[PDB]
Amino acid sequence: SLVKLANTCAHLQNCSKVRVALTSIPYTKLQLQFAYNLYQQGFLSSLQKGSTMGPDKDFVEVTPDNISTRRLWVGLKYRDNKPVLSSCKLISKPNSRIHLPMEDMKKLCSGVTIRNIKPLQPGELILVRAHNNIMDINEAISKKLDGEVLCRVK
Amino acid sequence: ATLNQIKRGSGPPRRKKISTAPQLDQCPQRKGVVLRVMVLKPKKPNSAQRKACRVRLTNGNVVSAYIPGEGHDAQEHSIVYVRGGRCQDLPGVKYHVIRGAGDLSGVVNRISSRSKYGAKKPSKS
Amino acid sequence: KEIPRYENRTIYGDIDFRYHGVKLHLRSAKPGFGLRVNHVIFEICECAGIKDLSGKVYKSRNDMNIAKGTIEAFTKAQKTLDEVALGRGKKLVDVRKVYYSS
Amino acid sequence: FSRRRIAYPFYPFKKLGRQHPKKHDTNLKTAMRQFLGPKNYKGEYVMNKYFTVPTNHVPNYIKPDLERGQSLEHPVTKKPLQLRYDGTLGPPPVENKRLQNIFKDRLLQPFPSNPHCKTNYVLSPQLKQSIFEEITVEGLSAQQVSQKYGLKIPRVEAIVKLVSVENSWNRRNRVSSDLKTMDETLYRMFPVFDSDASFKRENLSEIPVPQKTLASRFLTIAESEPFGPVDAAHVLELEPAVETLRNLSTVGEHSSGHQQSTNKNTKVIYGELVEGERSQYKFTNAKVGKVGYRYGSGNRDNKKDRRIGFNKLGQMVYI
Amino acid sequence: DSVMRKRKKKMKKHKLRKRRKREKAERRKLSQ
RNA sequence: UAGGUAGUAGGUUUAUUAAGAGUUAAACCUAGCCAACGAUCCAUAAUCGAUAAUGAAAGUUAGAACGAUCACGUUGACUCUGAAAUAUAGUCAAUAUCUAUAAGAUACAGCAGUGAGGAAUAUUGGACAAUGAUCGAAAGAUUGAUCCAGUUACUUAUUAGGAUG
RNA sequence: UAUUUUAAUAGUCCUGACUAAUAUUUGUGCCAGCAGUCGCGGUAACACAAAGAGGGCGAGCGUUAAUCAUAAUGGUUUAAAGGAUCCGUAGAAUGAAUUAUAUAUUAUAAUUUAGAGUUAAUAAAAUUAAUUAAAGAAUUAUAAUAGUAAAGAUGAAAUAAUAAUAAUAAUUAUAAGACUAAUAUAUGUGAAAAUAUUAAUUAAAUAUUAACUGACAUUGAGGGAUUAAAACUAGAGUAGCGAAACGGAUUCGAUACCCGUGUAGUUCUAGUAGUAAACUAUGAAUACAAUUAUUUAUAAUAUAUAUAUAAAUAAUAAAUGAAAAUGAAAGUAUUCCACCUGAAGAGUACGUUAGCAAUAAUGAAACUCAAAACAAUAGACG
RNA sequence: AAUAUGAAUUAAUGCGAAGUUGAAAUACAGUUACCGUAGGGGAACCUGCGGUGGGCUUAUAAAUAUCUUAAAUAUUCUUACA
Ligand SMILES: [Mg+2]
Ligand SMILES: [Mg+2]
Ligand SMILES: [Mg+2]
Ligand SMILES: [Mg+2]
Ligand SMILES: [Mg+2]
Ligand SMILES: [Mg+2]
Ligand SMILES: [Mg+2]
Ligand SMILES: [Mg+2]
Ligand SMILES: [Mg+2]
Ligand SMILES: [Mg+2]
Ligand SMILES: [Mg+2]
Ligand SMILES: [Mg+2]
Ligand SMILES: [Mg+2]
Ligand SMILES: [Mg+2]
Ligand SMILES: [Mg+2]
Ligand SMILES: [Mg+2]
Ligand SMILES: [Mg+2]
Ligand SMILES: [Mg+2]
Ligand SMILES: [Mg+2]
Ligand SMILES: [Mg+2]
Ligand SMILES: [Mg+2]
Ligand SMILES: [Mg+2]
Ligand SMILES: [Mg+2]
Ligand SMILES: [Mg+2]
Ligand SMILES: [Mg+2]
Ligand SMILES: [Mg+2]
Ligand SMILES: [Mg+2]
Ligand SMILES: [Mg+2]
Ligand SMILES: [Mg+2]
Ligand SMILES: [Mg+2]
Ligand SMILES: [Mg+2]
Ligand SMILES: [Mg+2]
Ligand SMILES: [Mg+2]
Ligand SMILES: [Mg+2]
Ligand SMILES: [Mg+2]
Ligand SMILES: [Mg+2]
Ligand SMILES: [Mg+2]
Ligand SMILES: [Mg+2]
Ligand SMILES: [Mg+2]
Ligand SMILES: [Mg+2]
Ligand SMILES: [Mg+2]
Ligand SMILES: [Mg+2]
Ligand SMILES: [Mg+2]
Ligand SMILES: [Mg+2]
Ligand SMILES: [Mg+2]
Ligand SMILES: [Mg+2]
Ligand SMILES: [Mg+2]
Ligand SMILES: [Mg+2]
Ligand SMILES: [Mg+2]
Ligand SMILES: [Mg+2]
Ligand SMILES: [Mg+2]
Ligand SMILES: [Mg+2]
Ligand SMILES: [Mg+2]
Ligand SMILES: [Mg+2]
Ligand SMILES: [Mg+2]
Ligand SMILES: [Mg+2]
Ligand SMILES: [Mg+2]
Ligand SMILES: [Mg+2]
Ligand SMILES: [Mg+2]
Ligand SMILES: [Mg+2]
Repeated sequence: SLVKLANTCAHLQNCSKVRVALTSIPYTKLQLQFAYNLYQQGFLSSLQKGSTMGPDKDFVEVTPDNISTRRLWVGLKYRDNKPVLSSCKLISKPNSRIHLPMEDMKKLCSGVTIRNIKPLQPGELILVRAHNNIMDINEAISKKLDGEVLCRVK
Repeated sequence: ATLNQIKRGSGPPRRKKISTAPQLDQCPQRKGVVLRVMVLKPKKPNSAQRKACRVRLTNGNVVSAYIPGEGHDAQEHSIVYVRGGRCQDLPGVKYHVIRGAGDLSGVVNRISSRSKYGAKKPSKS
Repeated sequence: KEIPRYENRTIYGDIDFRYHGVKLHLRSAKPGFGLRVNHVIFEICECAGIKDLSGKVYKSRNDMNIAKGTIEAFTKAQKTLDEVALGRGKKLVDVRKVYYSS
Repeated sequence: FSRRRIAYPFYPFKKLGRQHPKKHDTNLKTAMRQFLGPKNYKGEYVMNKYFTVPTNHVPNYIKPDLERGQSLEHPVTKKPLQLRYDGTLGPPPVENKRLQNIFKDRLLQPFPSNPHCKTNYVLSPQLKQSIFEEITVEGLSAQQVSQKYGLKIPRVEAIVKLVSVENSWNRRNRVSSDLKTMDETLYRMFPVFDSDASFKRENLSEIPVPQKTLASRFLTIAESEPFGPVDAAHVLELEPAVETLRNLSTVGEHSSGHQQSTNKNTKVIYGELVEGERSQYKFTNAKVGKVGYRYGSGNRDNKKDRRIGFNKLGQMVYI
Repeated sequence: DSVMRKRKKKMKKHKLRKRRKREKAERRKLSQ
């Protein structure tokens, strides 16, 4: 769901601007993968399962009887009075999906513009969804895989 | 505008390029016959007695033209070559007559910017 | 003020900062590119020590607003590599610098 | 604010004032006269320090900034002279300290306003002869000569080729006394090249910058991850810089590891020649689609970028 | 818009109304 | 230009062609088909490139010149040869000119050139020497294709004096 | 003891700024004229016409006619521009979660309930639409009783009504049309237009819980319905107000503002038309973002009103903005629809469609110009 | 049937100074302006019904105030009494 991803991107933007430390995003495989990639690359302090009221300290089993009341809880970082996650926005909008071949991905990382997509800036990563998995664009190039560019997070 | 509207036609407007010499029919110049020679008063704030000629081009459309220089031999039934350009002060005239072309002689005793007005180079060698 | 420069030559990455009615789009440049920017920005850069840049000004082109916007953009819009690495917990490497190293 | 400004000297000079109406002189002309000094019956401006040519291997270039425009010096005493009220010349009241000590970089800089231009060093005839022998007589590699003497491979190849020309011009006894005087005069005009000295030696680790290495790239990796030049080569898809340095070291004609036998696998047929035939034909195999003149090609004859070339005899031919 | 262009449009509408009122007879004649 | 279509959409058979096909001719059925993402109608235009101009680029313009494709050889229809022509053939119809007054001949969108139109675009030139094309067993013959030259600053390039003073 | 001769004549545009060109001088004086834009010339002309000097391009220079580039890495409260409102069809528009396959961001199958709905129970409301049935005070007209000479309006008078019954004012009796006082905030409800004297019939609307369903949703070209006041077509009614008209006033005039008589209209039934400063000058929907104060509803912890969640309003942080300011948005994002590309011409002409008509919808081009427009600042003026 | 070119006399509109007739708008513009619509007038405009503020948010008092050791004690205290 690209609508949910766009909503989370705006939500993370707002929370970082008001400088809160804990935040909630929906429970979905796409969101979990997106958040965990952010967490690996160093934009989130901690990722946790949990309900609508707060993160769960102990192990909890997710069931249809409680699927509705599940939200992932993310922790944003700050440093030298500047949020680390400044801007995060989509590339492939829900109305215009972008599926780039691997060569175009390499061209994007090189510095050229493909499909009116601004190139990869320093301290930036473009997440790509290939075969139901979200990964950094460099990993897709190395893995030779192909897919749609999803978002930029700076 | 939604991309659905862009694909339906919406987008930046192409910069309009209106021709300032419509009656020339996309030609650098055209012949004509001076039906009348008139002196008109410039619009404010300029004040002068500007010499203009009413000319009928070969297309079949009459246009107003401005005779430049100091002293002209324009008169009725004079074959002149009308070009582009507009006399800004006079409202309505949007063409110029090429001095030195046709029966319109050049500017007498013109010694600077001759080609713009029509004049052989004095040798004096 | 103090303006961070990449290799004392150019800005870090691209900047798309907006000052009131002035849309500053600035992008980095190759070594030996020259200041291919608007004259106001060119003067600001030449006095600030920036030598290679490229950009375009959109919407309002008021000179004074442009000058204020570009100074601010240099100051805060851009971020240095070291600061990103520290706040990220990751390592950013300049391929150009490490290709020509020993 | 732009205006036309006559190029009056920046340094102060005496300006003509009340003058006879029948002189018709200009401040620029009197500035030149003050700078050159008197012209003698032979037409020589002996006073000017730049009239002569140095013979001490130290170039004598213009230093207008350091000498405040005082270009006059005694030909023999080599001491400053300036105009006085009486119109004569003599020692200045004080000594100019800036002229006293000049950095070597300034000595080698010919133009005051360009500190990035320096004059190369003239190699001694002995060094050229030694290079020639070692390349030819000793049968060594130009790479070795470059490494020992610090010169470039193109330079050493040029040295040997020019020395061969000099020998040919010598055994014909064609070089006249005038050429020898020219060489002697110009030899003492520029510094000699001392292979021992490090700062005169030219760097041999110079590589042309490929277009791709001039483009900035950045990777975000685990901090612990070691990144080296070879990984940069892989990500930039270029040969490692050290390897490119090694490759260009072998392109010299006399350099080690050189071979140009690539184009020896094309079928070429020479046609038979009979008596009375003024020409012979060579037939070189060329695959269809790769040979011949294109149909519908571009005609740049009437355009600004028309191709102009030269044939073997040197005639300008529209290629 | 302001009261400037509003005044201009008002006058144009008024003139059009009067012009169409005077030409009532001609309109009727031309339309039978 | 808001409704259009009536061989129109489809099905079955027969007829010509080497061939399918309402492409054409004949018979019988079904009631369809296109259309506000623009039908039908009207006006305009020869189309394109690995061609020319421009821009950082996506693009935008021209279609002169090199090449590719289409249509025409004053206008319209028909016919024999062939695999292919509605042929620059012929017939017929139409227009203008000429002499031979005849089911007469020609139509400079082949070269050169003339009058007009226009702001504007060239010689009523030399040779088949080279590359091709046609006829001929061959010798050879023809070639305004083609190769050259002339007019034109329309375009591009080179040159159109250095040192001293 | 030599080995032919021998030179070199560039034009064209500009010098106020955009735009490189400071060495000054003369002629004309809003004339002659120059000009791509701003503009120069009425005695200081760096701009016209020239001399000196200078700056470009160069066998070319200039000018005209054309092509490309020069800003959408845009906007619609106040500057061009949200449709009057909603319902809804197509959409080659967008749109939930898990798992398994494939030809992989798409499809198929299964499963799930966070969107979206259906039905019951519990609690509060008497609002909106339609149709009936009633109430209130006045106003005008007529009549009577007494009762006088003046009454009515205006800044002041006259036009219209008085001692001819005899007014005006007061108190009674009758008829009629229209409207709805506090409450009152149009609060609130309604899709908008609208909506507050009372009762009744029909229809719709809120929150919580239980169950049910299973992505059945959002937007919505075209289309459909409703749409103030004025206007028109028939039929009833016409008290008061009141275009037009006629009189009286002020003014030099007064085709008006003030006063009198006052027709259409204004009122009910059935219709036509579908327009407004139809305005929040702000289309609908979804996720999210920091505080405060006041009301409304829900929940039992209570001991007898403290505590948490929703909505509205008002003031703000951040953000946005040309600023004034917005502040569940005019902020951060996503989706869909409508509209804008300088002013004047012009929502005009022509055509078409629809109406009984007034008219409504659609909707150009020619001529002219370097204008035109919003926010805010400082004066001057009232 | 469509298209184009004319057509007596005639309706808009633009342009240049330019006088005549009023004073309609900007301030409370001297009758608040404007939107829709109907009627009237030499011309702006006037009047009638509803709507908007792109005018009144320009918003700013009916009023009354109190008792514990008044100091031999708080008011001082500069790292030590605690
Ligand atoms: Mg500026
Ligand atoms: Mg200048
Ligand atoms: Mg507007
Ligand atoms: Mg009309
Ligand atoms: Mg009739
Ligand atoms: Mg058939
Ligand atoms: Mg048929
Ligand atoms: Mg048939
Ligand atoms: Mg069509
Ligand atoms: Mg044609
Ligand atoms: Mg094309
Ligand atoms: Mg074309
Ligand atoms: Mg061609
Ligand atoms: Mg033919
Ligand atoms: Mg012909
Ligand atoms: Mg034919
Ligand atoms: Mg024929
Ligand atoms: Mg010909
Ligand atoms: Mg020509
Ligand atoms: Mg031949
Ligand atoms: Mg040339
Ligand atoms: Mg001039
Ligand atoms: Mg003067
Ligand atoms: Mg000028
Ligand atoms: Mg001049
Ligand atoms: Mg001169
Ligand atoms: Mg010159
Ligand atoms: Mg563009
Ligand atoms: Mg909007
Ligand atoms: Mg609206
Ligand atoms: Mg509107
Ligand atoms: Mg629900
Ligand atoms: Mg009474
Ligand atoms: Mg009430
Ligand atoms: Mg309300
Ligand atoms: Mg609404
Ligand atoms: Mg399902
Ligand atoms: Mg809807
Ligand atoms: Mg609709
Ligand atoms: Mg109302
Ligand atoms: Mg009636
Ligand atoms: Mg009344
Ligand atoms: Mg009245
Ligand atoms: Mg209706
Ligand atoms: Mg409207
Ligand atoms: Mg703020
Ligand atoms: Mg914004
Ligand atoms: Mg805005
Ligand atoms: Mg209309
Ligand atoms: Mg002007
Ligand atoms: Mg204002
Ligand atoms: Mg004041
Ligand atoms: Mg006429
Ligand atoms: Mg007034
Ligand atoms: Mg008024
Ligand atoms: Mg009236
Ligand atoms: Mg309203
Ligand atoms: Mg006002
Ligand atoms: Mg106000
Ligand atoms: Mg307010």
